[PDB]
Amino acid sequence: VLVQDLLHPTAASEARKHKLKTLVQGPRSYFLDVKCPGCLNITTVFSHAQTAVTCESCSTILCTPTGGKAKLSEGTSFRRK
Amino acid sequence: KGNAFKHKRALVEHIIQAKADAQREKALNEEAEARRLKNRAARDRRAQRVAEKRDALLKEDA
Amino acid sequence: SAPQAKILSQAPTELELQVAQAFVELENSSPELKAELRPLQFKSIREIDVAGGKKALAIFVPVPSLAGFHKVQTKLTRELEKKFQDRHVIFLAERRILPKPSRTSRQVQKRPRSRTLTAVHDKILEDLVFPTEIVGKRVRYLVGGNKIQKVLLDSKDVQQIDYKLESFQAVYNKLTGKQIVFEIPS
Amino acid sequence: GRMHSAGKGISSSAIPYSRNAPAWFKLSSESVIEQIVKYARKGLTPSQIGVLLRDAHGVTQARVITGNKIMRILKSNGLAPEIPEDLYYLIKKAVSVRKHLERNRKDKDAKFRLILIESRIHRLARYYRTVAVLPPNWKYESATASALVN
Amino acid sequence: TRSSVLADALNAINNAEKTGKRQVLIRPSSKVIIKFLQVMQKHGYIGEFEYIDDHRSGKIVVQLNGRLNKCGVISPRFNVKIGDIEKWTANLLPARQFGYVILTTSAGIMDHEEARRKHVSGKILGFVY
RNA sequence: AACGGGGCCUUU
Ligand SMILES: [Mg+2]
Ligand SMILES: [Mg+2]
Ligand SMILES: [Mg+2]
Ligand SMILES: [Mg+2]
Ligand SMILES: [Mg+2]
Ligand SMILES: [Zn+2]
Repeated sequence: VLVQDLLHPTAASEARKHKLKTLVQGPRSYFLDVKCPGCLNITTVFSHAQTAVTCESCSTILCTPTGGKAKLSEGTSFRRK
Repeated sequence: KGNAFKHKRALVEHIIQAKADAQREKALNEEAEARRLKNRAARDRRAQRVAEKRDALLKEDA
Repeated sequence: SAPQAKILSQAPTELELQVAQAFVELENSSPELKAELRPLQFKSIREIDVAGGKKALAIFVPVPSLAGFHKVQTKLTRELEKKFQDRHVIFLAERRILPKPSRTSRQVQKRPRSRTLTAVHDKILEDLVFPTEIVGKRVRYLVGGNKIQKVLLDSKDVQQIDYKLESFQAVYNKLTGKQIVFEIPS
Repeated sequence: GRMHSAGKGISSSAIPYSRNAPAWFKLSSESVIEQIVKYARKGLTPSQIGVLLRDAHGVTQARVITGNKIMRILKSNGLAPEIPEDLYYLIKKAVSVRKHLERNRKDKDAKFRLILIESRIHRLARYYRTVAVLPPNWKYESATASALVN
Repeated sequence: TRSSVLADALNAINNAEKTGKRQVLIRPSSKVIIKFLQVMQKHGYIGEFEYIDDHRSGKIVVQLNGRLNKCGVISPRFNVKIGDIEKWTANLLPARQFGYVILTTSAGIMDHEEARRKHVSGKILGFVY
């Protein structure tokens, strides 16, 4: 810790750092793609859900909002892109 | 009753002038309200100039 | 209606026309490669020396049409680069640039930010690469004082430009007079 | 730091580096705006419009992918409200802090907190007046404000 | 609130290089930082610097070679006559031999000697040595 | 060769 690389820092330390504290502030949030217990229709849901999102018809509960990433319900799928 | 008007004249000269106000701005929200549907029309007539020859040129080139 | 000389505009020239007749041959295959490729045309074209064993071909565009030029793009450059070898095909934008007013340039008509020199150059390096959205950038200021704008390219599906980096570097040099270097995530 | 409190807290939203995209979207921008005004003609604030859009409908930002920003969208569709939700919620709060204060005038914290909210309102309105979005008269006033909510 | 943006920079530079570090992270980046950083680096008192693009006002990374005593700023940026550059240069510079008072003329950023040859002048900016 | 002053071209 005298001379180091600020231009090319390791992502080992940079990914445990703060969202604003990376060399360029990144979003730490992602986007799912989800279905029902019984339905194929794919909802595009945000990783941290302030709203309680529904899958459209038959008025389901996909996720209950938290102080953070939404808490999903029982079982259903997810894909991070 | 709040002693706003010295005599009877100053009450009508205020009423008159007052009607001459809200009807002066009724005609501004007429004329300046007219050029809004001039440019929701003349601007959306240009949406059927540019989009009706592109509708055509997709069909008209076979 | 003449298909061959409509699609360009000035009058000329023998190479600009040669590339035009190449689109014509691609304008007949399948039903959808015709009428969708039909409306998409281009302005003039420059050819400038690349220090490699090839040259660079700049196709300028009126830029409403980068909307549909992008929709094909790679479809054409996985084709037009087979049509013309020892040459590198690029799709640019002829967007105008209004200078910086003081006195010798005077009296209003504003200056929207697109049409600004620096903001425009940043949209040329967006259109030299066209796929592979840039994930970051930076600029080195030399010890002689000059610059290298270090363009940090994406990774996923970068192989389409994986070679031509010289040809993008040579384009921005024959325009801006300042240099470029690319890179990736390790 | 904070204006009207002690805190220095930096909790915020950190936007990604992209001026276009994401690629997985494919949602055809004109379809987005319809969903915006589907919510807007149903009367949802542009702050809370992008709350559902970003969540339910998978929109990173209205800034990109619509070319334009939510209230600057609603404005172009003629759904622009009377006052910005900036002032609106500031007034919407201060009013209720006064209504609660009419029943309790020995509650001195709200009296003190009132002065904070009200000072914000006048400083915001001055700005909004300066940049012309508000009529140069305007001037929020206590007993006419419960009309600006209801 | 952050009011100089340049003085916030030259401090961070001056700080670390006086604690022995070779590299410094500046933010945000004024074009006036850059022109100052230029005259610094071209006169040797610092190394080479790399602009960083956020979607924000952007950062910088400056390599420190040592050898730099102080980089600084005069806020307010005074108006300076030409004869009054001599009375500035005698004040904050270590010796008449070396050292640089850096102004901002209508011709743009430069040092006091570079100003003297051109016979221009402007507002003051900072110093380097 | 260090530096200074005046004009062209580069989408002006
Ligand atoms: Mg009267
Ligand atoms: Mg802070
Ligand atoms: Mg305070
Ligand atoms: Mg205060
Ligand atoms: Mg912010
Ligand atoms: Zn459901």
